[PDB]
Amino acid sequence: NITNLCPFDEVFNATRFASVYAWNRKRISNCVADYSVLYNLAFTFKCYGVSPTKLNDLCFTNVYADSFVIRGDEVRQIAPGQTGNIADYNYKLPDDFTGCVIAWNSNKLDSKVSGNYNYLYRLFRKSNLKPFERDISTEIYQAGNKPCNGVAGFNCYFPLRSYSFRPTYGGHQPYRVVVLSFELLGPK
Amino acid sequence: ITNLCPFDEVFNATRFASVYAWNRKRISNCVADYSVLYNLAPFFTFKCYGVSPTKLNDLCFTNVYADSFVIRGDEVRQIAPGQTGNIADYNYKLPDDFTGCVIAWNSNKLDSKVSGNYNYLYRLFRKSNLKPFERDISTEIYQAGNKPCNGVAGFNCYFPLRSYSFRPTYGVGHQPYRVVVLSFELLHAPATVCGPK
Amino acid sequence: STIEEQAKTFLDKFNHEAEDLFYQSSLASWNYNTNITEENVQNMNNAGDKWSAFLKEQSTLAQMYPLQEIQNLTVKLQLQALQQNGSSVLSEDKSKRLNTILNTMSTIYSTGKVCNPDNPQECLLLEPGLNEIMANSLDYNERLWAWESWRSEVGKQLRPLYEEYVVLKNEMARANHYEDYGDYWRGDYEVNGVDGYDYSRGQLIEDVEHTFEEIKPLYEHLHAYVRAKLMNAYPSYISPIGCLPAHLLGDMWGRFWTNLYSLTVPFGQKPNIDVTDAMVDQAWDAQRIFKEAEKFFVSVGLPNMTQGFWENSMLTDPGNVQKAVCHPTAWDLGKGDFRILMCTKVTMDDFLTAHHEMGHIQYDMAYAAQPFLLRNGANEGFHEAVGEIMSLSAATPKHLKSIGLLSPDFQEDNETEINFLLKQALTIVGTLPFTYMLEKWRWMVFKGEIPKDQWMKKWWEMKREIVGVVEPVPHDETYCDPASLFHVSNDYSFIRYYTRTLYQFQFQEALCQAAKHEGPLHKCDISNSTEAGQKLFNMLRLGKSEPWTLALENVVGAKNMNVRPLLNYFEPLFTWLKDQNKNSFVGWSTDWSPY
Ligand SMILES: *[C@@H]1O[C@H](CO)[C@@H](O[C@@H]2O[C@H](CO)[C@@H](O)[C@H](O)[C@H]2NC(C)=O)[C@H](O)[C@H]1NC(C)=O
Ligand SMILES: *[C@@H]1O[C@H](CO)[C@@H](O[C@@H]2O[C@H](CO)[C@@H](O)[C@H](O)[C@H]2NC(C)=O)[C@H](O)[C@H]1NC(C)=O
Ligand SMILES: *[C@@H]1O[C@H](CO)[C@@H](O)[C@H](O)[C@H]1NC(C)=O
Ligand SMILES: *[C@@H]1O[C@H](CO)[C@@H](O)[C@H](O)[C@H]1NC(C)=O
Ligand SMILES: *[C@@H]1O[C@H](CO)[C@@H](O)[C@H](O)[C@H]1NC(C)=O
Ligand SMILES: [Cl-]
Ligand SMILES: [Zn+2]
Repeated sequence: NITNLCPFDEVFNATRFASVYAWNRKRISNCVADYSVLYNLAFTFKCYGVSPTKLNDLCFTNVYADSFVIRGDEVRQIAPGQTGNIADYNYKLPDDFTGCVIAWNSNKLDSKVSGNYNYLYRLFRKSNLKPFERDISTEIYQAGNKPCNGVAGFNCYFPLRSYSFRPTYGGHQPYRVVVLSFELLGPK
Repeated sequence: ITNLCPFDEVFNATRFASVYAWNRKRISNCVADYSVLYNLAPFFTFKCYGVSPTKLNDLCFTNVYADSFVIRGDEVRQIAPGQTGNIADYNYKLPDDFTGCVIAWNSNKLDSKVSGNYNYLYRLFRKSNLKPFERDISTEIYQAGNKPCNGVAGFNCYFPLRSYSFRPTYGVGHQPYRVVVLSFELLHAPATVCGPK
Repeated sequence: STIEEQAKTFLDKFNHEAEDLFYQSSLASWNYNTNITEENVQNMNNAGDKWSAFLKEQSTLAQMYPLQEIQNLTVKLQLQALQQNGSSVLSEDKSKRLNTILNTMSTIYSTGKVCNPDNPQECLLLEPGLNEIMANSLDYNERLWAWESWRSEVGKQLRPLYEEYVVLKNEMARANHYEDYGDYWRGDYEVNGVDGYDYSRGQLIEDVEHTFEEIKPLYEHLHAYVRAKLMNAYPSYISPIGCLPAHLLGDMWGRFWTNLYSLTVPFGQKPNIDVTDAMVDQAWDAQRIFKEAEKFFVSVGLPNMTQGFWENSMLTDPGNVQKAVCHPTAWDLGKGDFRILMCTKVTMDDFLTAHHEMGHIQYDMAYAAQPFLLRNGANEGFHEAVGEIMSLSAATPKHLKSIGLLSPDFQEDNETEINFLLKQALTIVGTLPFTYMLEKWRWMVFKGEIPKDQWMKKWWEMKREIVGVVEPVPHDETYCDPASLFHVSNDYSFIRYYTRTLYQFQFQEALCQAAKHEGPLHKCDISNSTEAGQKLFNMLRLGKSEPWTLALENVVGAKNMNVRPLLNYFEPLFTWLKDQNKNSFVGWSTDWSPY
């Protein structure tokens, strides 16, 4: 009983992706999810809960597709049960997360010879983030015991800084990552 | 808790070293409180690489080195991973995987004389580029051309070290800057260098 | 190692040492010009001598790179700026003879005086005498005496010096692989070696002469109105067909006609615009004037002034307790040091001069990231034009009512605009035929087209042909009338003032087109124009690294000197000159003589 294809083209072959601090939430439902088309890209397809062989076997619920851009050394960072700079200040997966983390190197769209300064990351934050929490705040972090009233300087740093993303590093190459988070525990 | 790291000796020194003969002091067996160095103004050159300045008093490292030298204000940006110039190629090279912070401040009121402070030198001519954390203090005559001159200067034979003047009227970017570079290592060793409880 | 790498190493050593030595020489000159004492004379005379000796020593070592095996253009430009010889290619007895006759001409021009022909003890020299006599008096015979006695007592003493100076400079130029000394002054515009932007030395002649046929329709009407208004002041002395005398042009040599505004005013019922009485009522000083100039300059995108400009500069004269030269000069000491030496009084002319020299400082602040042999203008005409285009916009009534000196409820009719444009034309338009005539005369004397026994006879007919100035007294071939000028007797180039005048109006028209101004060109305020500042900074950052033919097209679009922005500025004055010349004679007859 195949009725219509799920919109996998708009969440994978999009025009642009968002940053890791302002990751979007694209909910898809009311269609048949076929994953045989998903092998079109030419590296990371680790699935938890459901094996990637039997991915086209079970009927699921509303899947949340989150698109963001990270670098090559942070594909080991985003994992259920990890801590650091991305998993504590930008995007944290839950401990009982069921889904696949699909990452692949591109080196053609998010790497410019002069610099691609459109993707930001946060390094300064008061407390650790909750699972499935988004923070697109822009207030200046207070590092010391002295109120700056909005100004910068020592002990008052901007939390949002940009990457370089040059196409010459070894690692630091930009990865276009789409993570699926289904919540039920399918073609014919 | 009364075992403090010698930050006052590498910051409040009587005189700093040159950029080709930069000092290297090992800091060990003490607690490192980084909230002590806030007394100086102007100060805003605090580009910490690798680690974050907010989580600086949370991880315990091994033996920490400190490099101190004097350059001009327009060459502070060369002290970074992946920079090209004359200080970052022939005088003091930072690694691409450098984990630490670069601390510099204005020193026009201390390193300037009327007229002339010729005690601060810098290497200008060198055959090959420097390795990361390499200290060259040789005084060999640079061979600019294809003819040996046997240790004496003249045509196509120049002295590698050149002298700074450091007059106090040298605008904003030509002013002398005392730079302190901290490097935090993570070797397999008993970690003791971290802040108070 | 190639030759160009050794040249880059030698230039990297020279740009390290020469900046320190030039800062020492400039600091000694600043200490001399800020305190005229005996201890600062010897310090300047030692620092400048050490800098000249270092420059001669580095120019001696630069000739071992033969300039033909270097492919980079920046290294080639710095080496051509460094391999200058001058008088070093001659014998010593001639190289010191040229210096001791140039110093003789300088001492004659500085020390030479003219005595009154009624008292042998009362004598009047140059700076407090005939300059103020021929700018304030209005009688024929006194100005005739002040012209003829100055041409007789001072002019004929320099002709046997000039006859040797011409041949010595021609020998010095042909020793440096040129054809004449005029080609050496034309070598500043030589951009021979750049693909698509070349400029020969001989192209400047037919580039100056080609832009002169469009000025003379305006210049003939201007000269027509000038002698039509001057015939009422001097009756039966100026004919309506013939030319104008040299002693009735407001000055000594006939360069600037700005002292003729008291007799050739269009509308004498209303006075000219001035805000000196508005500045002395709001308690304005020199610091407020320079801060208002800074607020004008930061509104286009140019950065703030340095702290050393506000700490070490002399912006106010301290009185008669510390002697200083009260001549306004913008200083470029190097290494980020920028100062202004000016005795700034509360005057609108000082208010324009402050903008004119903050333009020079912001010019010097732009190419600070350049090598030392490129720390100048691209030629000798951009530097004064950058200062002049700020004084053009600071003199507009829009800026004067925007900064607070003028209340907005005033009437601005055309009777003020015509009076402003004619006062601008008496300084700008009236000096261009004299400049072109003098430079063509020097180019034809240097290249050998004018013989030694045809100097004054050709000079006083080229004046009639170009400028329209006839001599009041017949002069034989013993006088030397070009030698009575400061720029000719002291070996200075004079083609800079003709090119700067066209470059200033080209820059003004370009910034007015970028500023989106719909009215006339003489009311164009570029104060709040930000998009033009990024286009002007594309020219200010260059300096001498890239060609001036490419530096023009970065701001004005054109590749050569254009005269249409000069004619578009005085076009409401040109229509008024066509309206007023309905009964006069447009032109001059060269056969008329007043004697
Ligand atoms: C989504 O992924 C890529 C965009 O990067 C595209 O894949 C192309 O698909 C067509 C259809 O079969 C093939 O002919 C091309 O060879 C594919 N290109 C590459 C680089 O693999 C396409 O936009 C989408 N993929 C699919 C399978 O539709
Ligand atoms: C290092 O030098 C700084 C200034 O050069 C000094 O800091 C002083 O520290 C004492 C002790 O807390 C204060 O009472 C003073 O007010 C500080 N002075 C300034 C100008 O900040 C001091 O000589 C050294 N720093 C320390 C912490 O000893
Ligand atoms: C020419 O010199 C400039 C300045 O030293 C340099 O930037 C440029 O790369 C050089 N060109 C070549 C072809 O070496
Ligand atoms: C720059 O100049 C403007 C104009 O006066 C002034 O308002 C501003 O405070 C100046 N900024 C600095 C940093 O000096
Ligand atoms: C620009 O416009 C503002 C507001 O009208 C005015 O106050 C200012 O004087 C103008 N000029 C400059 C140079 O800022
Ligand atoms: Cl004359
Ligand atoms: Zn000037």
